[PDB]
Amino acid sequence: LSDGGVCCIDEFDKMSDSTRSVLHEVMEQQTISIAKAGIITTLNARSSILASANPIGSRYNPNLPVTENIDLPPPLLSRFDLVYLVLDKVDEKNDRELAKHLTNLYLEDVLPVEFLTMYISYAKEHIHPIITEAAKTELVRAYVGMRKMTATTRQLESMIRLAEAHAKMKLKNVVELEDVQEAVRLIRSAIKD
Amino acid sequence: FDILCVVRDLVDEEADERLATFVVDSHVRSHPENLNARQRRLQRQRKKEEEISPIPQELLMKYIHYART
Amino acid sequence: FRKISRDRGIIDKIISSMAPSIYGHRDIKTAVACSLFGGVPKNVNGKHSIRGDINVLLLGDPGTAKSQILKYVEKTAHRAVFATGQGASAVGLTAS
Amino acid sequence: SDEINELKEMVKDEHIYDKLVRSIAPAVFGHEAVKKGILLQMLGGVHKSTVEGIKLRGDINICVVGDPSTSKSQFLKYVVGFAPRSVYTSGKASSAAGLTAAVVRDEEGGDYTIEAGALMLADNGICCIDEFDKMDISDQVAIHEAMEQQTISIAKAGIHATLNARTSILAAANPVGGRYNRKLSLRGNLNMTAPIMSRFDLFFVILDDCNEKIDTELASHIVDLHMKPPFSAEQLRRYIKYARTFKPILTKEARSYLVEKYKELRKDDAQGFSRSSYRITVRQLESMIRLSEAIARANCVDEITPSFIAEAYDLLRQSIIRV
Ligand SMILES: Nc1ncnc2c1ncn2[C@@H]1O[C@H](COP(=O)(O)OP(=O)(O)NP(=O)(O)O)[C@@H](O)[C@H]1O
Ligand SMILES: [Mg+2]
Repeated sequence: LSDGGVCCIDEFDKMSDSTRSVLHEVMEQQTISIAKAGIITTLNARSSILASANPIGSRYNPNLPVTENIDLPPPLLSRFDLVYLVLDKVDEKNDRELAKHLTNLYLEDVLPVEFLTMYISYAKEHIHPIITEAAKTELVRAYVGMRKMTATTRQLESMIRLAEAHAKMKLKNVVELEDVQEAVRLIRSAIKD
Repeated sequence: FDILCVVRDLVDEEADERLATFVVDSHVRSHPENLNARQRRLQRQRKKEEEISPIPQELLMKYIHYART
Repeated sequence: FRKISRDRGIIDKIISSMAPSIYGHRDIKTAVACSLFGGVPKNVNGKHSIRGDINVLLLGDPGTAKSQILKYVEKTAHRAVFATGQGASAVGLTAS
Repeated sequence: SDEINELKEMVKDEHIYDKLVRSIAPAVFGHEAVKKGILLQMLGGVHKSTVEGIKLRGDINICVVGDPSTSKSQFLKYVVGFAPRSVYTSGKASSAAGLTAAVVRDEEGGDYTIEAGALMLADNGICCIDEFDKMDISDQVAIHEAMEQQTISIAKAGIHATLNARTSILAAANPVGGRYNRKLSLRGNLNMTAPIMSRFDLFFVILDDCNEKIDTELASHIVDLHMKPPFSAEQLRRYIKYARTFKPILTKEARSYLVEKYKELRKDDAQGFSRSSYRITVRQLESMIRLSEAIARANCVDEITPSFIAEAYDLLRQSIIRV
């Protein structure tokens, strides 16, 4: 039902390997290759999954990498483009500024979502970036870098899709080096594991 | 099941060579391309069956049915 | 049939003829011959009926012609039917 | 007449055999051995009937083993996009019924009927299964008949049948735990067991490991495919359709050579003080025949040279020599 839109899934770390095995062909083929009694179909479902997941148990262990914490296997994490840690660790500076940020909500009488979703929609209708050689060179180089950091072409394909997504900003409609650099850089924040 | 047959795939060189030769010979003897024209190829087919079978299968089926009934 | 049967070698000529393009496996071919001819069913005074049929199990390794032996018998027997594994059900096997 | 000229140029170009393999799976870089096997599967061996009525299988069954990041699923989607009479399903999210055939009530007549599963739709065709190792054993033991006896035999609900399942199976498999380990046998790398592994003709083990020149070339190909082969699909399919009209015969010099090369595989497979077999059953001798027939079709020759036996012998060694 989320064909052509974001599928948000919470509690994702607790999901059984069978259901993940179905999501494999979503992330690989964006369609479901059913075959049951009377029903055979390749059911197209082009959803950008936004999973929300946890370390096993009550807390993340900072002395361990994200794979050892999340307990989902590494190649499942390699399906996703970006993987993030958001952690509750005590810091009076961050906790003061977050508490201020939250408590400011009760004071006041592009922010609004109506313009954001309009802008995203118009970008989807109008902006379809082609790739320039200044992007190609960094794509090939950066993948070969993290491959001998130990990586797969799924990271390279992720970099391509992210660079194209980055190239939809400013109605740019052309991918260049900076798009690849930010796609690669945000992946360097993730692939460290 | 008041007879049991136990069947094992042991590697055994002189058994495997005779088996493999037989299987290859059987494959070519079963290949598609291999007193009129119809009867003539049936006669060749009969001799091909006699290459391995002491009695014809067509005879054996009627012999089975007779012996049973 | 009468003529060929009185050959003192007829049993082994039959058993060799069983599944002829299957090499060796002479104990299987013997058991298949025995099953396919069967025993004699009996009933003592009408009180005690006795099975005449002979049941045979081929237990063994992959790629040893067991399925092909069954497919041979399917062509060779007068009344027969062939069923495989999860293709069967209890009622589909006995009656429904 | 111009299509006839294409076929004439194809048989005239006597090193066509290499061009065919490079025309397989054009979206996928490298993996020449898999591409060769896929060609031989689509060409198939020759179906045969024996004097006792016993059929001997023509179809070639292949399994492609590798890491989930690999090009494996793109091989399946190539064959599904290219080959006539071909079907696609996943090992999980499918059932033994939807695989061989189901038994259901007819909405019109009200009584029971057979309901065709994928291995019937792929009859005289190809069946492509993704995530095959992640299929239930309930369903892996279901396809055993279709892979070898090439039928689906059913006895359910008072309806009895033996439906044809003359399909070449192509299975995408992951090793145990997802990551391959060549320190173990192919026995240990898979959750499969000898009944199903012996039913496959040959295994391609496309593990992925780093190599900077290969990796730069692969990355360049991937990026060039995002737009930063020897034949068109029509030409390739026309050749395959023509090649499928040949019915190659084993030359007598190839027969004894085949017996000995089988005996070499048979010797090298043996396990334990018992000398028990594991991978080389009699099915693998027949696999050498089917592969040599498929090669003779790939070369458009109605006779099998001993070289074709050597190529089949080498293609079967791929799944064994990684001890
Ligand atoms: N002794 C033999 N002679 C001829 N063909 C043989 C022989 N042993 C095996 N084969 C071949 O092996 C192939 C598979 O035979 P099959 O009947 O499936 O054996 P099986 O023991 O039933 N294997 P399985 O289904 O895994 O239990 C057939 O195509 C046969 O031609
Ligand atoms: Mg069997």
